[PDB]
Amino acid sequence: ARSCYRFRTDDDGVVDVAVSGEDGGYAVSVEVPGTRGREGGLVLRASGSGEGVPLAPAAGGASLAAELSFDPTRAPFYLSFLLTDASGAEIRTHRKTSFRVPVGVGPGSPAPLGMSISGDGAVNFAVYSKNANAVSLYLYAAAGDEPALEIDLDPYIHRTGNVWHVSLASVDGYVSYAFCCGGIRRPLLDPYAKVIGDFVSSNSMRCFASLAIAPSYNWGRDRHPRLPLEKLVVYRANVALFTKDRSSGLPDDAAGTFTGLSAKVEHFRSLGVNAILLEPVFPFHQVKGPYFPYHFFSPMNLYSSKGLSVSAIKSMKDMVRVMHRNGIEVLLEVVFTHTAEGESECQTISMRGIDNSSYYIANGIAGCKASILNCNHPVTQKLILDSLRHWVLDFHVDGFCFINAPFLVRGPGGEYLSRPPLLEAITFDPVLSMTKIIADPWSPLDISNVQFPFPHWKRWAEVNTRFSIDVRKFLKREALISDLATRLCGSGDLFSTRGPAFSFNHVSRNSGLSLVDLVSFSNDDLLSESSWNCGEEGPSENSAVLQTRLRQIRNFLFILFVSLGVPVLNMGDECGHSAAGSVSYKDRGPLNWRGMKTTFVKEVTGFISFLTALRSRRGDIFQRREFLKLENIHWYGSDLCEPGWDDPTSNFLCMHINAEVDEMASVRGDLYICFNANEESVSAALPALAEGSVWLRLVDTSLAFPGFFATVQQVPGLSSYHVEAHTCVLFESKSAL
Amino acid sequence: ERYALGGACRVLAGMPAPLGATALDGGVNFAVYSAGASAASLCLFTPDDLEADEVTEEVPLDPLFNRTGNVWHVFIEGELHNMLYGYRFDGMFAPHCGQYFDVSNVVVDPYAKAVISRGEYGVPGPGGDCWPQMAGMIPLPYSTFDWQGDLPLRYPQKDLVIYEMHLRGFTKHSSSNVEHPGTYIGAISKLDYLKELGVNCVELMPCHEFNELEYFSCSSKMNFWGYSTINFFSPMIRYSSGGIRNCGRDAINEFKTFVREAHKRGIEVIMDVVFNHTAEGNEKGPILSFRGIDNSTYYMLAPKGEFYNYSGCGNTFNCNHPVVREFIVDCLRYWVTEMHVDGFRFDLASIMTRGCSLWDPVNVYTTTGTPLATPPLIDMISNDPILGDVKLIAEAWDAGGLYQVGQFPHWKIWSEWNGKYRDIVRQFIKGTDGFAGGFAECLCGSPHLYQAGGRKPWHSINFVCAHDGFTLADLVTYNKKYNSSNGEDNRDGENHNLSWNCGEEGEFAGLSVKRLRKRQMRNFFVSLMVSQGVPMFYMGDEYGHTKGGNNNTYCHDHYVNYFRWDKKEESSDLQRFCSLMTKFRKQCESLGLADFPTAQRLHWHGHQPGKPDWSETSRFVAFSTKDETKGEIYVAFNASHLPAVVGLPERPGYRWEPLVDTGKPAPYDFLTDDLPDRAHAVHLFSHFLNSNLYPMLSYSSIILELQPDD
Repeated sequence: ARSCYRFRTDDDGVVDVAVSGEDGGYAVSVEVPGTRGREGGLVLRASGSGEGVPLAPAAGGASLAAELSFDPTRAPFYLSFLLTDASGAEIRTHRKTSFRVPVGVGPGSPAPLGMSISGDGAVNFAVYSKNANAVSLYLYAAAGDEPALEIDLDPYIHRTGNVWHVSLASVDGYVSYAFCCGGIRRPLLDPYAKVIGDFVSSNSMRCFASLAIAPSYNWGRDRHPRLPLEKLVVYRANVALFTKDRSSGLPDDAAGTFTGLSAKVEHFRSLGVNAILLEPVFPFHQVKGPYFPYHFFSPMNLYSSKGLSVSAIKSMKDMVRVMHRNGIEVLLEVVFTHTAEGESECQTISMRGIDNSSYYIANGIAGCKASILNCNHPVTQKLILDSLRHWVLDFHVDGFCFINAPFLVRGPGGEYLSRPPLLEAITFDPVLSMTKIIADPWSPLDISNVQFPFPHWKRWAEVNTRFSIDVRKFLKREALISDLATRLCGSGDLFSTRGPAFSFNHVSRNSGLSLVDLVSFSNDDLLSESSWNCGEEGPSENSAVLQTRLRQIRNFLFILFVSLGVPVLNMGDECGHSAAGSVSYKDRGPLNWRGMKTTFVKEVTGFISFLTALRSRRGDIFQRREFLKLENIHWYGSDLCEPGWDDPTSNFLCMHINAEVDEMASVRGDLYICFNANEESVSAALPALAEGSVWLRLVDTSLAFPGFFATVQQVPGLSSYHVEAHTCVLFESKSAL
Repeated sequence: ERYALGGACRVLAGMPAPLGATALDGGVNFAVYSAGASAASLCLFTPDDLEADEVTEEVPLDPLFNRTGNVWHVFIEGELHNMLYGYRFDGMFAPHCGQYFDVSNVVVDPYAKAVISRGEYGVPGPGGDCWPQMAGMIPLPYSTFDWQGDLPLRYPQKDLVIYEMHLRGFTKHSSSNVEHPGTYIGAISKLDYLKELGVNCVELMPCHEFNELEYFSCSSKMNFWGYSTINFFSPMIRYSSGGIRNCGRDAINEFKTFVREAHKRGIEVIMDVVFNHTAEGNEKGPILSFRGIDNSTYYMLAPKGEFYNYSGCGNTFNCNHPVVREFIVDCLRYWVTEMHVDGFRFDLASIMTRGCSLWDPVNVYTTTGTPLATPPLIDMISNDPILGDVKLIAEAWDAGGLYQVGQFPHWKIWSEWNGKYRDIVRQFIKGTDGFAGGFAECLCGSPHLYQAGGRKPWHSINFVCAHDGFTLADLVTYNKKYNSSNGEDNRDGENHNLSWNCGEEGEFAGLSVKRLRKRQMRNFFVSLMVSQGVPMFYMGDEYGHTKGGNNNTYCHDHYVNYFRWDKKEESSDLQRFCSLMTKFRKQCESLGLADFPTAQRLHWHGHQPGKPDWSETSRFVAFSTKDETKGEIYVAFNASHLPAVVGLPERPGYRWEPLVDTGKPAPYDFLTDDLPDRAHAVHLFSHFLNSNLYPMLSYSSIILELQPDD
C-alpha cells in the first residue's frame, strides 16, 4: 500500500511525494510539475545536505522526478528535504518549512475516536487534544515498562482540526499503547479505549490501553424484561461485599465477582425482587474508592474471577444474561461529575494530561479536593453520551441511577444553568428513549448538595430523601401525622404531575445507619440520623429493649412496603447486617450468609416476601400509575374520630381505603391501616361495612412469629381493636356472600 | 428466517447507529429516527421502476426486533448498490396536532447521500411532472475517488480574498467555450483565471440538492439561486454533467473532482448552507423528507400547530432541538471529512439562536423562538473537535426582525458578514454628510464592534456588493430598483439601496458621467482592498457586470445571471486594475493585520498632514501607515464634488512616488514596470511631488509610496 502527499510550495507550485512499501525497504518518489520562474533543473538536498539528488525529466520536460531508497529495520522516521534551482534559491513549502514526509506510518483518519481496525488489518488511532502542541504514540510489548516503539506525530499531516490521528500497517509484537501530550513523557490512557490494562502505581499512576479487541458475544434469545415502572421492587447491592465471605458457598476467586452475584438469583426471586441496582462498577483506585472512577467504558477488573479486563467484560455480560433469563432488570449507579485524578502530575492518568481545559472545571470548587468534570462542555457531553449508549447497546443494561445528579446543572464557571444541555440531551436521545433514568441527590464529596426542582420532562425518576426522614421522625414521636399521610400516598407534593411510580422510597441506604443500627444507636453525634436506641445504647440484654427493637424493625419494613411508590431495599437490611453505629459507607462489611437459617432472618425474609406478594395481588392500590382518588381515602383518629393533624402529641393515624369498581370486566375489598407510634396502647374502631361483610386481619406487628402476618380472626364492622404500643395493623374487608 | 428479493437476500435485525445507510458485512444497514410512527417499511426501487413510480420491493419492519428506542433499523445481506430506497410510515394524521403520517407517501431518508429525481436541468418528468417521486442512493462497500494526496491548505484568515461564485452561471454562457457548460467539470477550466485574478478562496452559492422547477407550474419562473434545500447531505445532481448515471456516484465524484482541482491550484472552498428552512413549505407544501417522519420534531410549531415563519419562506427548522442538533453537526462533519470543504457560510444565521419549545414550563415540570445568549447548537459547532478549526461565517440576521451584527454569539471563533461596513462605505463613497468617522472606523477593521468581545480584525468580512442587491456597476447607474420582470409588481427587493446614478439614470449618458462611473467603481475596489478585514466581492464585479437595475434576480435562468466572458474582454482595464490592487494588498505587510492597528503605526491626515477633519461636512479621509516592506504608504479618499490639492507628510531624506490614481486614464491608473512610459509619466508630475503636493479630481483616490532620495 502506497501513500501520497501533495505539498504547495512557496513559489506557487506543487510537489508530489509517494511512499511505497516495496515488496522490506521503502521507496520515496518526488515529482515536481510545472515551470514558471525556475528553468534550469532542481536538486533535492535533504534539508541542508551537502550532497544532492538531481531531478531528471520524466515525460519530455513536463515533470522532474527523483527516487530515494531506504534499508529495512528502520523504525518509523521522517524524511526532510529542500529544493534548489540553478541560482542558490531554496524552494520551501507554503508554510515556509522543509518538506517532511512520514515513512513507516500512514496518515490515518479522524473518526472514530480511539483504536479501530480496518478490513485489511490496518490499525487507526485518533485522539482529541486542542491544547497539546505535540502528540506521540507509544507501543509496548509483552513483559512493559519502557516503550518498544515511539512515534511522534507530524502536526501537519497527522491532524484534522483538533484530532490527532495515525495509521499503522500492523501492531504485531505489541500488546498495549499509550499517548504522550506536549513534551511530557508521561504515558496517558486513551479516554475511548474499550479494553484497558492494570492500574500500576509506578515509582506515579499509569494505566495502558490494550491492543486487543473484545471477542463477539453470543447473546442468544436475550430480551429486555421491559418491566413497568409502577411494578418495580429494587435491591441495591455491592458486587464485592455481596459474596466475599466464606459463608456464601462460592468457590474461591469467584466470590465477590459477577459470577457470585449471578449464582444467588434464587435469593432475589424468593424475596420478590425484580430489579437489582449495582453500585458503581467503573474502574477506580483503592485509595479513594468506587465512587471516584478513572474510566467510563470498562468494568472494574477486580470484579472478575481472573482479574483482567476482557474477563470482566465476559463476566458482566454473563451476569446480565442470567438476570434477564430470570426476568430481572439490571440498573447501574454511574458517577459522571468527578474523577479520581488530581491537580498535579503525580496523579495524572488520562483526561487531565490530554486536555485539562476542556474536560475539567478550572480551579474546581471551593472547599473540595476532587477534579470536577466540565459536564456541560460539548466534548464531555459527547464522551458521557457515548459511554451511556455503549453500556446500553453492548451490555444490555436496563437503566441508570445518576449519583450527584444536582451537580449536572452547573456550568463551566460553577453557576446554576436554567437550561442545562447535558440533561436535555440525555432525556431526548433516541437510542436511550426506553431505558430508565433516576436522579440521586446523594453525594460522596465532602460538600452537601442544595435542593432545587430537578427538570424531569415527566421522564426522570428521583430518589425520595424526604421519605426516610419523615418515616424516621414519625417512629421517633417527632413528626406530625400529616407528614406520614403525605408520604403514604406517594408524595404528591413532589410528584404531582408525574405519579407515585416515579418516587423511589427508602428508609436506609449504604450510607448512614443501617436498619439494625437505626434502632440501636443514638448519641448526640448522630442527630442528623433521627434514630432512637429504644432505651439502651448498643447491644442490650434487657428484655423490653429487645421487644421494642423487633417491633420497630417490623414497623419500618411495613411502612416502607405499604406506601405508594417504588420500594428500594439496601443489601443486608433483610438479615440484620450491622456496622457498629458507623455512618461511613466504607465501614460496611461483607454480607454473612450463615445466619439465613435462624429465627430473625426467617421472620424478616418471610415478612418481606408477604409484603411483596400482597403488593402484587392488590396492584389496583399499590401498583398505580396515578394517585388514589380523594373520594376513596378517609383519615381517622383514635375511635373513628377526626385525626389530630396539628397536635404534636397524637402519634396515631388510621387510613381507610375504598376499592374502585372497574366496568371494563369482580369485587375487591377495602383496606384499613393503623399506625401507633405512642408508648401507650390506643383503642381503634373499625369502619362500618356492607351487609354480611367482615374485616379480616392480615398484619399485627406486635404478635409472635409465626402469625403476625398471615395470608386468622374475623372482626365485625363497628367493632373495637386494641392497638399496642409501637404497632401497625392491616385489615381487609371480605364479603360473606 | 426472512428473505426480501425473490428469496435471494437475508433480512436481519440491524443496528440503530450510525443513522442512514451504511455498507458492511456484505450488506447494508438502514437506520432512521421516528418518535411518532407506529409502523414502518423499507421500500426499494430499481432505476426503471422509479421512473414508472412503482415500488419494486417492500420490507415491513417488526416493532419488536427492528426498533431500539425511537430508531427503526434493519439489515439486508446482498448486493444493493444498484437500487434506491425510501421509507413508508404509519401513524396519526392530525394537522391541528402537527402530525402528518400517511401510508401512501414514500419519503426520502434525511441522511441519504444522493437523491435521484431528474437528470437534466429545467426539464420536467414525463407528463410535465415537476415533482416526481424521489429516492435515495445506496452506498458501495469501498471508495471510488482518488484524492492524489490532497492536504488542507490551512490558510490564516487574514490572508484570504473571497470570491463569491454561482456554479451554473459561471460557465453557462456560450462564450465560456468549455466542454460541459454549467457543470462542476466546466468550472475547472476557469480556475486559472481566478488564480491570475488574485483570489485564493471561492464561496459557492447553495450546492445542496434543490428543485429548480419548484414553482414552475404556477407562473413560469425557475428557482435559480437555490435557497430551498431538499436534502442537506447531497450535492445538486443537475449541476453535474453525468446526471443520474450510476445513481448519483458520478455527480458526487464530479464535485470531489472540482474540490481537488481547486485545492491543487491553491484555492480554498467555502460552502453556502441554508439550515433555516426546507423546501417543504407550510401546511400546503409537498411532503418529501421531514414532514412525513417527525413534523413536530423537525419544525417549530405554535400551540394550535401552525408553522412559525422566521425565515420568510414558509417554515422554520427546529435548529436547537437535540435531534436536529446532532443531525446538523453530523452533516457539517460529513462535508468537511468526505468532501474536503474548508469552511461554511450560514444563511439567516440568527434563526440558529432562537429557543426550542422543549424548555417551556409545561414540558419540563421564555417561549419558542426567543433568542438565547448561549444557544446549544452554536456551542456544539464552535467547540467541535473537527468543526472548531474551520472557517465559520454567519449572516447575522433573519426575516423575523432579529438583527445581531456585532453581537452574534461567537465564542471568539465566529466571523460575520459586516453589513454596517457595506452601509457606511456605500454612503461615504457617493458623498454624504456625517460618514467620515464611520469610514475611518471601517478602514481599521471596525474595532468598535469586535475588539471588546475579544475578536480580531479578520473576523470582519467586508463587502460592498453581493448576489442579492445591486451589482457594482448598477450601484453607480441606478437610483432605484427595476424589478418588474419578477412578476411581483416591484414589491420585492431592497428599497433603500444607498446608490447614486452619477448624474443620469440608465446606461445612456454623457462622457463625463461614464468617466465618473469608472472612477467610482475604482474607488469602491480601492476602499475594499486597503481595509483591515477579509475582502469579498461578487462574481463579475471585476469587469462591471450589469443586471439592468434588477436588484433581486433569484428567478431568472437567463444571461442576466451568467458570467459574460465576451464582455469581460471589452473591460480589460478594470480587470487589470483589480488584479493589480489585489497583488498590492498581498505585497504589503500593513494591509492584512492580525491585530487592530495602533496609533504608532497608523496616522490620520486631512488636506494638510496631521490635521484630520471629522466634522459633519467632511468628505475627505487620508492616512499613512508604516510598512516593513514598502517603507511607508499613503492613501487618500476625496469623496467631494470639488477637486483639491493636498499636502503630503514631510519626511526629510525621502520623497513620495505615485502608484495609484483612479482619475487617470488607463493604463496610467496603476503604474507598473511593464509600462514603458512609467518614468516619463512620473517625471511629468515632479513639480508637484517635489514640494509635497498632489492634485486630485473630485471622486478620486490615490496611493503613494515613500522612497529614499539622496
